[PDB]
Amino acid sequence: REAIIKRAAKELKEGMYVNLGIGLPTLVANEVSGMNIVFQSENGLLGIGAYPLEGSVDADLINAGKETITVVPGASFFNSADSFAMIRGGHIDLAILGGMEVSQNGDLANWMIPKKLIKGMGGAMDLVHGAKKVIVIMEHCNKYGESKVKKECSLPLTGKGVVHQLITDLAVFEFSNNAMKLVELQEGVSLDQVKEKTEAEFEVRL
Amino acid sequence: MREAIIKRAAKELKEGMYVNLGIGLPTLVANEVSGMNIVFQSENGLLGIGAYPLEGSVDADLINAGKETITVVPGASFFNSADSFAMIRGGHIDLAILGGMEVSQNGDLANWMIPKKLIKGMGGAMDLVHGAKKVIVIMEHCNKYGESKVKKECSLPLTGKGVVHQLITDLAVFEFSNNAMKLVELQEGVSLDQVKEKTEAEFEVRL
Amino acid sequence: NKVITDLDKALSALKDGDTILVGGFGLCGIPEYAIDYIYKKGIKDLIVVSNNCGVDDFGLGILLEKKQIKKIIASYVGENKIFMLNGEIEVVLTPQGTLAENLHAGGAGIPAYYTPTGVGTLIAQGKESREFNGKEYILERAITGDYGLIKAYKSDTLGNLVFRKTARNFNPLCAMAAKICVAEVEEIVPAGELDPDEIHLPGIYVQHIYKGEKFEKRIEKITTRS
Amino acid sequence: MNKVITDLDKALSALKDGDTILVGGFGLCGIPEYAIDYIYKKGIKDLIVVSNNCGVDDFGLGILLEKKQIKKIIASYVGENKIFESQMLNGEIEVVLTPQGTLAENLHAGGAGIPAYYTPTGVGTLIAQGKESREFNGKEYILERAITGDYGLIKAYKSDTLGNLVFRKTARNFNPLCAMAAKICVAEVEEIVPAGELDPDEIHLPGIYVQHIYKGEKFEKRIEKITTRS
Repeated sequence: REAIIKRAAKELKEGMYVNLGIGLPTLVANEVSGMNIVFQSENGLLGIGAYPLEGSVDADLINAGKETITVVPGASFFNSADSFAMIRGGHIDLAILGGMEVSQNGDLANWMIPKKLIKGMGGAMDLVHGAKKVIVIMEHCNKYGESKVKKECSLPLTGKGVVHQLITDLAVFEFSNNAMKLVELQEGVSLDQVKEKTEAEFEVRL
Repeated sequence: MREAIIKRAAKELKEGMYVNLGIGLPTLVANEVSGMNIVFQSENGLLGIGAYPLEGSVDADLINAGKETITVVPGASFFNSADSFAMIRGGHIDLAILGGMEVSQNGDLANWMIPKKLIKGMGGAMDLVHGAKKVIVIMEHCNKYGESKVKKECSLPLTGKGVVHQLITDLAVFEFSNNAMKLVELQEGVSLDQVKEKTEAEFEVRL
Repeated sequence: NKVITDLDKALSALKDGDTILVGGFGLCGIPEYAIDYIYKKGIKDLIVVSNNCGVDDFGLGILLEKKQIKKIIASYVGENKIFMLNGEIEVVLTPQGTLAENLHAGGAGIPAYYTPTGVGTLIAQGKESREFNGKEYILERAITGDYGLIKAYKSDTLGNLVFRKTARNFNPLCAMAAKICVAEVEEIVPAGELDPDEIHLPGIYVQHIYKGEKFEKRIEKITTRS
Repeated sequence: MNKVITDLDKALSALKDGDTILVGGFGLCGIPEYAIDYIYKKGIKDLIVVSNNCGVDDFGLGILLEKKQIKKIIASYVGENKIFESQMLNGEIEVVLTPQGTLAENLHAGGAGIPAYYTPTGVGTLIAQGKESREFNGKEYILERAITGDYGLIKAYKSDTLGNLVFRKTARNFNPLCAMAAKICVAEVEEIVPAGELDPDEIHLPGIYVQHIYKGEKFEKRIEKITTRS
């Protein structure tokens, strides 16, 4: 899993405005500390800081995952419509999201499992359309050995053809014109290994 | 002429109202209501318009829709142009008072353009006629040619169709319901016949 | 002066079937006293528009106990367990950005607008779609309500509000799109004490102002460093 | 991430003939004097300008009419420029008059990623011509389309070094709208302060919307009508 976070950290660049989705993507913040980066919170903040000190907590200040946070110098607050104007308006450089499934067409399913987990999409559907670049990071297979990189999603979609890049513990994939392409192997992973654990059809570029 | 119009228009202002006064005649109505709790909105992003500044308190960053330097009352707020018009379009303004070149019997209003003569633009007038909870037009009854400005159909480009709730002129007060116009008041020293004579629009007499 | 000392002054006429717009994100920026008045009085069959349902024992979750909510429009229930499969409550899941913009449109007199969000998902079902410049967008409808119930930090007597940090969220949107808005605040100051350029919500959107003695301001997940 | 510039060329150099500029201000209130001056001196032409007004004859966007630098303008009112109407009648400039609230919201839509929306404003008038019309909830609306531009040219009060802005009074107007709807936004301000000096809850325009920050030495802030009391 560290291979996922670290590899995703390399996608951040100086001067970017970035939204990290809940789950794995929040860990990416820790790998980037030496960079000039502004993190956006869809609940109405630009400039998320570190988690506070015990006793320095403030209930009016939290991230989209409902965690107590702090702000950086030059942060700003705004309302939810302002917030999704920023996102939908294409102002966010990068959105990193988790997923239950990704297909070869760049489709992401991350909000529900029918008659199992219904929780909701939150702002994920806005983010997948608005962000200049959308990155999904995710474990290649689940608990039971099932591939989460698929020919087509079996779960309800968060978006169709919205994923630019996918990073798993096995490989790195990129998406162009309905085609999936393997661009990198994670350290200690073999092409054969990936071809085996991936249902999705993809062209190999290494 | 204007005096009877303005003073009658002032009677429409009630405590606790949020009001927008269009440029020209309507702005004069504020002077008749000097001590009243009423919030005037300026479409350029202010709520709580206030008196002209004393000499030396002049501030270029603070003006009314008419590009005049003003002040603000306590509890005023500033906001951007989308917000201003969201407030207007969203139906939050109780009263908009406007001037007009023509008003039709159907409640149509023409106040922004005279073809090949007067072209400036509509500014916020089109937004105000739809959004305001009540739309009052105040206007001189006849033009400089002595011709009626209250018509069966407007000859000038419309500011809005069936938007006028109440029309106050130097002659009479009219109300609009059911695409239909009622004469509900005669101004002081004015006769029913003077109004009939000076009005092209068809109306019901509700005095 | 819109200041009231009794919530019933503002809420007396709220009845069963009414549509209420409730501010807050998770437990952050929630109208605790308003939600409380409704739990006590037992208003039923409410249609609720809120980003979340709160949590099992707090926020909007409260009203679920006696099943006062027939229908809720929200983007996320994720923090809540008890929270449906029964069918006793209809849940319209809306993308958060759409929810926010629907409310904004409602307050701004805009009936409908297009958004790319939700295209090619269940969200697009039963909605008009259209193309603009090679991209597909779906048509979303404004939301309005009978009562806005919002939380803010500070108000003046004219109902001008300022919010605090991420507590703002949906709050101003609920005010603007609701016929009758009541705001509960931690501080009230005389008109003129709030700078015109510091005001978040102009008082024209606020019908009533209520100072709560104490807000619990519960935190769902407390995360600290070193 | 320093957006501060002391020379407007570092900002506007790529501005070319035929570009679309969104320009803040209401009358002469809250106008970007320096960017306008910059365009005036450099001679850029065939410009498509989006602004509430055209300024006046000798100041604001008006000075751009001298060399006939604007091909088309989208505005809700002009009225104050004799030289303007001269070019309008002659037809040397295409004018599209738009309801002020429509102009504002079109800009909002453009910054917010909304391609089109429905509005009651302009129904049953010349503005409705050539536009889709619908009925919603027993009322008539027309379809309005978003406005975007290559450059937003805006004026504000203060900026921090991150580009967070605050405006003052009615100077704000269309300025933030022009910012969000434009690909490249250049804000000119009276003061630039360190990050942290502007309270996050007092900030009007988040810095994500500002590409370049320029501190003007002296803004004229001309007043069209000075009205006083007593």
